[PDB]
Amino acid sequence: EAEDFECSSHCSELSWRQNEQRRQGLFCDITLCFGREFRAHRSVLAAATEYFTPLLSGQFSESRSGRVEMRKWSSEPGPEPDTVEAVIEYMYTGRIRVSTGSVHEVLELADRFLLIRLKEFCGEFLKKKLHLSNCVAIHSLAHMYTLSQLALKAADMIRRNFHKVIQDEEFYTLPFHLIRDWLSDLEITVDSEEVLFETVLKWVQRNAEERERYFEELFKLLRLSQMKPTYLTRHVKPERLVANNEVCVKLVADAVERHALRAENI
Amino acid sequence: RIRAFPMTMDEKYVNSIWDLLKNAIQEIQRKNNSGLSFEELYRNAYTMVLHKHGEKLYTGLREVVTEHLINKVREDVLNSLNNNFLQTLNQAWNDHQTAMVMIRDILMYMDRVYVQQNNVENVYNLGLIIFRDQVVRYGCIRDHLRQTLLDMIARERKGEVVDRGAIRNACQMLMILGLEGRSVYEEDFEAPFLEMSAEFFQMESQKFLAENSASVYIKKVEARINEEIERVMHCLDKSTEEPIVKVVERELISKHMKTIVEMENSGLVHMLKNGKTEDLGCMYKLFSRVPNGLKTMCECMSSYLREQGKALVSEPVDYRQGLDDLKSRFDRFLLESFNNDRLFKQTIAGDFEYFLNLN
Ligand SMILES: [Cl-]
Repeated sequence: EAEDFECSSHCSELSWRQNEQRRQGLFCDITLCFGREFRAHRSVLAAATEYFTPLLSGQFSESRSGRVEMRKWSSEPGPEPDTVEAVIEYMYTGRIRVSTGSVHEVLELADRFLLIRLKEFCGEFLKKKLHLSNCVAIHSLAHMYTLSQLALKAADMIRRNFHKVIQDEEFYTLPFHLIRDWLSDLEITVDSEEVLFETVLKWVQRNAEERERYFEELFKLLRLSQMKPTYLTRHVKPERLVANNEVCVKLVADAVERHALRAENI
Repeated sequence: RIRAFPMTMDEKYVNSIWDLLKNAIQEIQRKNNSGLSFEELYRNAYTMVLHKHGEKLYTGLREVVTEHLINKVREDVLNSLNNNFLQTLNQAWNDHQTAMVMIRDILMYMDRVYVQQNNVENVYNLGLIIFRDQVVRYGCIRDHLRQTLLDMIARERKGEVVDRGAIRNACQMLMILGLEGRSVYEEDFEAPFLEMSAEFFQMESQKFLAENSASVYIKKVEARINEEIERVMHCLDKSTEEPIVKVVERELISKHMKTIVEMENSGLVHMLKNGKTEDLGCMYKLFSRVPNGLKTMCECMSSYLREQGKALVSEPVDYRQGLDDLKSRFDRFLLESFNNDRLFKQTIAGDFEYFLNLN
């Protein structure tokens, strides 16, 4: 007869022992540059994610170089060295501690290096830590790093407290494409449609020379019909940003004519 | 606390990234993959998808692959129609597979983030669809590949020596282009193959029935079944074994069932009269493959056994021995040739229960 054996510790032992080899720079065949260089094993990295397989295949320059230069990160001198060390140790051990302050870089490293399970954990970590204080920041990460379940939950929170979100400075940090999407959204709760115009003017004023070009497209997204005709003539029309653009002048002109034609229809 | 730094990517910067990737894809298609940095090409494709420009990268990828396969690959295959067609098509097929692996590797982030989100085909499957539609199923190539593969199988059956490997590579290609399916292989190859095979086996049966005995014919059907299975194992796809064997069975057995069993001085009755045990076993084994096969054998045997039994009950101890000798003879045939089949046992019993009740 034949018997099957399974070493109970072999799985945990192999991972920890290869990680201790890496920390000692023993049997390392690849260098990861983010600056601080991280020596690692090609066999472990290629096993951790599908990303390292073509990088260390031989069909590209990096296999003949022995060193890989990881560039164009959210921060100028790359991510935090301790965070990169945690993500590299994760690729070996499968164990990682993620904090509220490191989650954005762990998610950036996990998403870029196609670490699906680590990206899922970051998404689940931000889901449990989701609140009105960090809803704008969490939505930006979920939209950026494709966390559809988290993006829906964070967006559904902003749509309800949009009147409070547009009051804080955090909303005015958002790039044009996100500002354009929130104005296009119909389920957002606002006390008045006139407040939406006042927030567009406040957003463009934050970076005048860099956000004046976006005012024309954002004004076209505004619901001029829902706003009162008194505010459209005394506050909307005399603005400097609306007076410059000829199409923005015709937009408020057609809006005033639309209010007069609708009032006579009754 | 939780931080986020989303940035707007300038339209001119997206175009420069795409121009770099477009050039890289074109260099991979030209087999000049050496000197290309994977990380920088992955990062460029990553930055495009990350900044929500995945549609431009996907549309662009579809354009560059289509431009290459129509303007370069289709022409190479079209210029080789009468000069090494299968060799040039398989070379174009291997060059496409090699290129698409590297292209899917560079656009790996798009393959896991964009194609999943926007319910569109992945880089490799898109490459297969473009190769399938613009090369393999174009028209002049589709008809010539169908003409080439069928002419080779038609020649091999006539005694000619053909490149079986070239057929296997073409069939493997048609299967993969089915996108984890046999739609392309079935439509382009299998359907006309079964059509031309049925026409060949129909004419094969006509010749064999006109000059060979029932025993030799049965041996020749078994030989044809084996020749067509061996052909599927070395040239075609494994899924063609059942449809080809069914066509062999339809054209050589099913359509000539009453003809084979009632063959004058060689059929079932002749085998029954001369006690040809082995031949009847071979007839049983061959006819058990097709529906109404054993039924035809039973009906032929029943007609003869009843005729013999009626003649036995009509024509003291010698009369009783005659029925016992007839019973012992057919009991031997049932065990030694008809594998003690329930249908044959019921027929032998049923016939005996008819003529023994008659007198
Ligand atoms: Cl007999």
